[PDB]
Amino acid sequence: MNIMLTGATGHLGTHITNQAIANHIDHFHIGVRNVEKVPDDWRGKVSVRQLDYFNQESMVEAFKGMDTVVFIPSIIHPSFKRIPEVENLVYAAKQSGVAHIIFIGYYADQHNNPFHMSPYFGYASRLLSTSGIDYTYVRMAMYMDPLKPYLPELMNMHKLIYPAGDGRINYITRNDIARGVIAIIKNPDTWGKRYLLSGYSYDMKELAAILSEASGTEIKYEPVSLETFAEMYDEPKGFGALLASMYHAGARGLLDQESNDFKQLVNDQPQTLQSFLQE
Amino acid sequence: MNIMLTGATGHLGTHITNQAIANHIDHFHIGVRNVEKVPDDWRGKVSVRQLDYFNQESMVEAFKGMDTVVFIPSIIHPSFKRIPEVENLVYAAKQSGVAHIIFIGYYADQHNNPFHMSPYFGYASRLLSTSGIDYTYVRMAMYMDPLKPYLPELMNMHKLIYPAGDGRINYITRNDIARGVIAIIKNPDTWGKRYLLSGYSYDMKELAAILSEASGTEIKYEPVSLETFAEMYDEPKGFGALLASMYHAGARGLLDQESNDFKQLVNDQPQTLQSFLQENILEHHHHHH
Ligand SMILES: [Mg+2]
Ligand SMILES: [Mg+2]
Repeated sequence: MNIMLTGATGHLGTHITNQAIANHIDHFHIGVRNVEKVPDDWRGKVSVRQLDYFNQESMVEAFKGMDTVVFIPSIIHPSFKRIPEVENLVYAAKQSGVAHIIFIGYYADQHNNPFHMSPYFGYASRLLSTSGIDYTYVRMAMYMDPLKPYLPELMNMHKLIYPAGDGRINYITRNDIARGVIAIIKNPDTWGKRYLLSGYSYDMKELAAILSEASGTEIKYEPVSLETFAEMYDEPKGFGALLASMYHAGARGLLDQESNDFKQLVNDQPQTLQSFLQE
Repeated sequence: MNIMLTGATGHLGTHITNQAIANHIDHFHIGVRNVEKVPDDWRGKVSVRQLDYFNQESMVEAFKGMDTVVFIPSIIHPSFKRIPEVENLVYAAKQSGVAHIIFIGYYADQHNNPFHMSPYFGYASRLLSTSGIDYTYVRMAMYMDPLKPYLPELMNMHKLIYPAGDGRINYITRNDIARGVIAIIKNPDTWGKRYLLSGYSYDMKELAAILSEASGTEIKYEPVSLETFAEMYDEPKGFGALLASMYHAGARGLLDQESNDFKQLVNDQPQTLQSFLQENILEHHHHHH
């Protein structure tokens, strides 16, 4: 069974690829926009194919002979600019006879979720449904990973300023999301179902406490306005409002989502934020 | 408070506009692609502006001075081709200062709904949410109206062929959808909420029985394959599979959706299919002199 992982060199893709190599998964292929940008450590361990998300032809060719495609959305924004990649995914899958698609989606996708990328995720799930192709839709919670590099700034401000009100947000590490996806890949009896890979939920007060003990510095939750947040983090342009909208969704309580899918798939509990930061 | 209804000359739009005129709604404007298709009786009762959904500046211009926009989606397909519609709606609403948007969406919009236009409706709802503009999302069930002009063919085959399996599909007249929309427009206290305008759910067996006693001819439910249905109704190109996907969603039980919103909004019961067809004696293919 030929597996094709797109966006393999991105953050999540790197975790999935390294785990697939470590587990010696057979017939594993990766797609990258420019083949020269493949880690030397992967050379000879995985099959490489050129694949550009915004070049329909490249995806049609990259999918030839593939049985299962694991698709990782890009970071392009806003939703209108990202939509073409999912259109290309479905077009290429149909053209090249792909039998199964594992789509990695984000959990901020409700009909009333204000996160700027929610339209893309709502559209993707539905487009897959209309395609007639078997698909496993894996929704993931918010990445824990970004918190580590953010510590320096947090310790400096001595304040957690996410405009998330009193909402509870569920977090999970990329490593764990990857463990779930690999488990799905290895067991076809899990295909065709909808999953939510969640870790643990924390309100911002509890988050600040976890960050405080981890950094040994005192960090208190003192949220700034949505406008102030967007304005001080608007880089690149338009990113500010988008990031703010994500926490705004949390304030509305739309990010307090949990399931035991991780445990049922990996037969283990997700790594806690304390363990992650301590690591 | 200036109200603007887009796509006013369409089937549903005509119902809404005539009802708005009957209810004496003032400050009522309409946005149409072809002003020459506007009924003469509408002259002096509503203000007419020309609009092209797929031309951003056309939408921006049409929305200048408007406070509430009631948007009726086009029939363009597939989803990727219709999307620009909602993008322009939001862009123009912001640019021209529209304070509220009443969006008329279709109920075949769940995350797992196979209907070809589900991506568009899922995208539209979410885009409105991300816009920051106040809005009222009105979802409608399946139109009963198309059944009348279709009877002739059904009578000929003596069979209802919708590939909907044993699923139940909720139906409602355009007249009733319009009454619900008008009720919302007239009372701003109903704004900002999500509504479902439903009528009655019928499995295909009951639908056939209704059409049979209404037509006077025997019509049994003998559904054809999804491929066959798309083939005998593929006009324009692509529409065939789209129509089939709609009934396929019904086969999965995704179209049996009901709510009490119509009754709570209009303070009345929706019109049944039997009543709708009984509106006028059906034209028989034979003479009765
Ligand atoms: Mg590159
Ligand atoms: Mg299959």
